[PDB]
Amino acid sequence: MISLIAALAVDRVIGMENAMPWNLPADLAWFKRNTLNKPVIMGRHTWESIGRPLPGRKNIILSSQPGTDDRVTWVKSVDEAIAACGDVPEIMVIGGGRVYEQFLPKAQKLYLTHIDAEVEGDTHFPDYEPDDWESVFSEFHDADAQNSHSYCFEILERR
Ligand SMILES: NC(=O)c1ccc[n+]([C@@H]2O[C@H](COP(=O)([O-])OP(=O)(O)OC[C@H]3O[C@@H](n4cnc5c(N)ncnc54)[C@H](OP(=O)(O)O)[C@@H]3O)[C@@H](O)[C@H]2O)c1
Ligand SMILES: Nc1nc(=O)c2nc(CNc3ccc(C(=O)N[C@@H](CCC(=O)O)C(=O)O)cc3)cnc2[nH]1
Ligand SMILES: [Mn+2]
Ligand SMILES: [Mn+2]
Ligand SMILES: [Mn+2]
Ligand SMILES: [Mn+2]
Ligand SMILES: [Mn+2]
Repeated sequence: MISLIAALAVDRVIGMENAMPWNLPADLAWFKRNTLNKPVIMGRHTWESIGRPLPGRKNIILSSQPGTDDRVTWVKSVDEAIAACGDVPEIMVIGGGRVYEQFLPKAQKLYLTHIDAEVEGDTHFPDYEPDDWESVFSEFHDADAQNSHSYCFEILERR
């Protein structure tokens, strides 16, 4: 199956000038927990934003142009990205905006972090149809000394 994982600020903002302005260690821990030992698919802009391979995961990069780093796998289409994952139980799509839009129709599961932060962004998570999805898990956290915003971890499964 195909899953998307993302962290959304107010109004579905996910990025700004190819960066994520906030700093929520608890959410990066959740990201690692839910992606470790799975293949991760990302667009080239997100690969540049991260800046290095994510350890313990097969890193698959979508780009129309030839790859520039053999520590990761480069593919030229959505179907090639899926095939390069091989036979695994769960494929994790980790963005960004343009990649989320292409894989959302194929996804069975969404791992969403809702961050109570106002951010002026240039990239958004796609505007999906709420009736298509059932919330099967939600866990709210107040801000603390390490995490400056409150946040909610939610998992949604396609009905
Ligand atoms: N908060 C979050 O959860 C989260 C997660 C991920 C990213 N982000 C943020 O999202 C932003 C980046 O998102 P973005 O929409 O600008 O870019 P993106 O989706 O990361 O990358 C888009 C690039 O991927 C390649 N691509 C996408 N689909 C393709 C296809 N079907 N075939 C071939 N190549 C394909 C193209 O590369 P080429 O131009 O080389 O062809 C395209 O320019 C950054 O701000 C990042 O920080 C946020
Ligand atoms: N929920 C969620 N939060 C995010 O921050 C996020 N970020 C991306 C894309 N950007 C990034 C940027 C950095 C790292 C990163 O450094 N991850 C480490 C953190 C480990 C830790 O802090 O415990 C990793 O090994 O995964 C991952 C993705 C995609 N989906 C997301 N999904
Ligand atoms: Mn507004
Ligand atoms: Mn296709
Ligand atoms: Mn197969
Ligand atoms: Mn806040
Ligand atoms: Mn749309």
